[PDB]
Amino acid sequence: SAVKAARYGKDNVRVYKVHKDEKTGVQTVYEMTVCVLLEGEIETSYTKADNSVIVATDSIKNTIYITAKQNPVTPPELFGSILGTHFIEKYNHIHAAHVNIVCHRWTRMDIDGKPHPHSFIRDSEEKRNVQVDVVEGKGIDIKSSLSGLTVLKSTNSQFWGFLRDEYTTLKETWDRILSTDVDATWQWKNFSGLQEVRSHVPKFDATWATAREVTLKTFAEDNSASVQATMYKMAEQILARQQLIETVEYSLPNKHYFEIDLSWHKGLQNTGKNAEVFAPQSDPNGLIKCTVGRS
Amino acid sequence: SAVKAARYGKDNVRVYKVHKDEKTGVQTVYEMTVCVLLEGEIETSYTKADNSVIVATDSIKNTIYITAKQNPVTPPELFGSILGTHFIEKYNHIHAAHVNIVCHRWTRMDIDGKPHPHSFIRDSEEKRNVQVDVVEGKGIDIKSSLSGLTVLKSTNSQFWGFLRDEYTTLKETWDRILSTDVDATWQWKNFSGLQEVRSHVPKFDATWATAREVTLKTFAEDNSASVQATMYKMAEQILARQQLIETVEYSLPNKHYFEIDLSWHKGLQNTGKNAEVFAPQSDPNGLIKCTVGRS
Amino acid sequence: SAVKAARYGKDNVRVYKVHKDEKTGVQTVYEMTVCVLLEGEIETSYTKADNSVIVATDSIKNTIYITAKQNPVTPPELFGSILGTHFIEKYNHIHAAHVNIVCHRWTRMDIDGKPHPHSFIRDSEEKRNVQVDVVEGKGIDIKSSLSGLTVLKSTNSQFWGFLRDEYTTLKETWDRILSTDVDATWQWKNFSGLQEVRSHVPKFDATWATAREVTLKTFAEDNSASVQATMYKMAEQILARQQLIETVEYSLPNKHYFEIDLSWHKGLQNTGKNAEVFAPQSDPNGLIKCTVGRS
Amino acid sequence: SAVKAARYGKDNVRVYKVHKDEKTGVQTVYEMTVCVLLEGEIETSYTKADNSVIVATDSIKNTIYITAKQNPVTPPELFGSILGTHFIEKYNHIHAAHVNIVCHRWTRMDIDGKPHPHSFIRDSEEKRNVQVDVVEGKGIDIKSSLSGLTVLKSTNSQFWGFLRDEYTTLKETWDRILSTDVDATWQWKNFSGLQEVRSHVPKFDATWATAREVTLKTFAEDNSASVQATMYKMAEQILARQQLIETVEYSLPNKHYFEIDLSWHKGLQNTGKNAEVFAPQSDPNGLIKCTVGRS
Ligand SMILES: O=C1N=C2NC(=O)NC(=O)[C@]2(OO)N1
Ligand SMILES: O=C1N=C2NC(=O)NC(=O)[C@]2(OO)N1
Ligand SMILES: O=C1N=C2NC(=O)NC(=O)[C@]2(OO)N1
Ligand SMILES: O=C1N=C2NC(=O)NC(=O)[C@]2(OO)N1
Repeated sequence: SAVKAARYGKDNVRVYKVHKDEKTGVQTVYEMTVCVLLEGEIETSYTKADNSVIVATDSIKNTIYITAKQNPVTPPELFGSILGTHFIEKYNHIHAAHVNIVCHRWTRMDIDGKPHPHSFIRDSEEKRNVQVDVVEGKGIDIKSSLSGLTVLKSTNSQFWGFLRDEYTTLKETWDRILSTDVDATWQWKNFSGLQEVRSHVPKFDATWATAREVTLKTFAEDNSASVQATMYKMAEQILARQQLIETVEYSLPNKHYFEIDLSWHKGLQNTGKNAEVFAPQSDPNGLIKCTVGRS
Repeated sequence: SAVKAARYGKDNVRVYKVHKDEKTGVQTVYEMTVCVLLEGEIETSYTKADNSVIVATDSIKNTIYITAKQNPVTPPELFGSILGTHFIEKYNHIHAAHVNIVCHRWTRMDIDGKPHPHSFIRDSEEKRNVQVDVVEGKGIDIKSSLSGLTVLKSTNSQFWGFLRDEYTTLKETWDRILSTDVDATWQWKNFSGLQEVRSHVPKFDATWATAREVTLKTFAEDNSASVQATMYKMAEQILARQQLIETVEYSLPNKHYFEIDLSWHKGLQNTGKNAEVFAPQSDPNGLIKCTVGRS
Repeated sequence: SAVKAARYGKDNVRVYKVHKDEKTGVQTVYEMTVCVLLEGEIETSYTKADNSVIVATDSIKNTIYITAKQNPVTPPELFGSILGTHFIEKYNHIHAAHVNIVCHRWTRMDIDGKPHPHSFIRDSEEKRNVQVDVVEGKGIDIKSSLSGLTVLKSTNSQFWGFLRDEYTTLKETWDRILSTDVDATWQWKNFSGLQEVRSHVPKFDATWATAREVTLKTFAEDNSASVQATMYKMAEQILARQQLIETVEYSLPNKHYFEIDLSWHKGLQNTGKNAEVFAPQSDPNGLIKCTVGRS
Repeated sequence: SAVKAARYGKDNVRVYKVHKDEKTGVQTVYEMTVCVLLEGEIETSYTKADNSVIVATDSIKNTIYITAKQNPVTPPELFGSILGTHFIEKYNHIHAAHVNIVCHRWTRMDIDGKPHPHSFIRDSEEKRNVQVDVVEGKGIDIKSSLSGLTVLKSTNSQFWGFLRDEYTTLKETWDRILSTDVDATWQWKNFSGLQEVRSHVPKFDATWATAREVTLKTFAEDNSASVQATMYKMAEQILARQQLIETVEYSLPNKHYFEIDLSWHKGLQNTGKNAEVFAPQSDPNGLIKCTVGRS
């Protein structure tokens, strides 16, 4: 037998960083959860009890904190690139570093209509994420995403004209609820190294903001034919607004809200045009995916 | 043996309701999770297999949906009072109804700076809750709360002057992070019935808004001596602003963020005035509680 | 305003302890999560920023570990009593200690049919818990429980003869699935102090074992008229087998499994006597409670 | 722009099935959660609002239940193969079906030492899973796994000889706790279709049982040099015992249990040979992966 694939490292590393402007008093906070997994000439740790090739996961943890102390942690695409580059540069025998970062929201509070210098609210469980793969001789591959953006529209969603056969019970509808948890990922052009990543730094926040804005506006404004048709519109708009993106991926649950027929009770009308009270369904759920690129 | 206490009903009933203004096109959505547990002359269902005394939990579920169809679901204090009153009025042998409602956030989206007529975002996992106990001959007892309001301040929190003995390792501090998940409950004067609840309806939203505003402003502005001292200030302010409240309760975790000494690595300074990178601790956590009333 | 109630302490303290028999080589492990909340003459910490009255939560954490080092951690009723007694004895101004312990399963592995001396499996997420309230001048009040014991029976459950009115849609049944997550609590006679608790130590494990055995056998063997009727039988049997218990409480969800009518598809018969495939319902759920004592 | 990848279907479909032996009275239950995602000539649903190509997710759900009614649900490798084959055979334009099944434990109860005919316990949250990819013209690719198997050993784990540099603080150890949640996956030889899968049916349960037995015995008996070295031994043994497997993958967290130095308190000795009380760490955690194949 032989090792066909191996990677190892530290997961679930919680990290907070504060920036303090001593002149103005304004403080800014960042909070993340980090995973770093390494690949390289490590097979003998598995096959021969050779720990000499292992950079201890505890040391990887230390390195995450040290790197956060010595560098900006934002945008996460940059921080992940710095962190990944460190491992392949420091350790000859390590040839890839896979860095995942989940960024947690700490939005500055407004108190009596003024932004507070050092108080923050977790205004959503929505995350901003990166997956940064630094592979020796193959540059830096970055996938950026937003996830856990939970939305609902109460009308201007439709679903009709789908295939109907002996397995089909679903009624066509011209007016339904649509609710989802948005997971949207944009995949960057390969970067040659850390200089090229740095050269594009403003594009990371700008493209996240575009992706979020497009997602929300398209969801709100599209009189949706299906989840498929709506998500495609989102993806094509994001591609049109950032040429350094190669693909956009969406993964969207269809979180169903069922009508409740109450006509058995005193003739109460709660379906069709009279539908007001619905049963949110926890499971099952539709799950709709696509990856859009340029033609 | 004998039944000393018993209650039963339906838990985890998810409910959505939409309001549609046909004139303006503006739709408004409400989403809840409801629990109704009943008490009364039901002991023989337990002791004698006498199901005749059981209003089926499935029927309780139906009743929740019917009541939501026929009544406003907001404020939740009112909806819970209507729902609880129904069971003690409809069923002679039922003498108490215990209604818990968790209200989920669906905040109207702003698209290109304008409120959208039918699209919403789950802008926080913060909840607004009620616990409405309708007890025959004893009126309606309402506890209102907000929960899951997660906040952090990066300075202007202190903790010194605490007891020090042979069990103490904690260093005094004059500048630390404070983060919590706020659970705040206000307990209303007993109401005699549904007419009295209705007579105070505007006070429910107003008092929730006050509790939230006071919580946030006090957290942000108090140069905190301890969680204890800060939460007391919140409670006393809320009591001062609504005379129909009898008590205010807070339950606050102290979600610790630990300094990370990095001086073992190249003399890096990351403690005290130089502390920038911290380790958020998932557990354990301080837990600080108090109930404040009038003197 | 004034403090009507207050308690504070450390929650979510994870604790592991190992016992090593050096003669035999057999090791035994214990793992818990502990919460200790204190009450006493602490109001000035809330009202006057008086931290002198606060035993720091960090110190409470230290004390949990020290107490575990110096004492048995089993049975949890004893450990909680020792821990709670410590705080009211050590600190004049502390007058109650509220100790909650959740015990996690680490069941010894059998390898090739022989018990292994130092390897364990989490064989269930079922917990054994205690709530120990040590109140100065009022002894030690102990509630013991098992929770998260998830069971299902595929027949020999019935539900008919329940109240039927204009809110009722549920069909009577003489053969259904019954599934629940058992939460069972037995409340001990008040103990005067730690000597009396110690004097009954073997009864704690024995009564937990009885409660579990009775729960499982009654669930399996009772041709159940309702959740109410079955749980009452469990409680009365446990009371009959331990005179130092005063009450037994059950809280049982009815985790519904719905039939699926498939007759619209090629006349497939999947209801009544032909029911084989069911839809487990995540929510809502019945919730059935009772507390049984002696007559 | 163009669709580079797309798949869609129904996730989180809970399914129960009962088998009743009318002769013996013995009933046997199965419970799963199923996901089916389809690929094919579906791009126009995304690009042109063409729903004619969509087999509704609701219909996919119906099909899961119908297929469970008409076929065995065990072993899950077979059920998933039947289910996936159905979609590519029934719908000309569907060219792949991706079926994920999570099997939940319902272990028959023993009551008074005898197996009960119709009562079951969730004896572990450990799962048995399959991932069955049925791809038209490319047969059936099956990955089988066990997950959520949580174990701990209290000694006979070591970690020394790892790389030490300026990022390293971890002390070498010759005696530590090792705890993990086992996720083990075995990848089958490609099967040409459903006849070939059926021809190997007994091997599915047998290989799951082997994987579990090997995992537990190796964990318990290996005086472990590292997680890496132990997991490799597991994988090579499983490969040796089933020639129709091509690879075995493990993904193992190192769930750390930290010593607690208590020497600051009355000289208490709780480290090294005197270590009895430990602090389980919820995060971060090592994460160790490898895929082993034949040479
Ligand atoms: O039943 C279905 N209803 C749906 N709605 C939709 O927008 N697209 C689908 O493909 C569908 O996904 O959930 N299938
Ligand atoms: O160690 C402690 N640190 C704390 N901080 C605080 O504000 N009050 C406490 O009582 C304390 O709660 O967490 N105990
Ligand atoms: O609809 C109901 N079905 C039930 N079954 C039961 O055993 N008792 C109830 O009171 C019931 O609880 O779930 N209500
Ligand atoms: O600090 C470390 N300690 C570990 N133990 C181990 O068995 N292997 C590692 O590579 C290690 O993973 O957790 N890194």
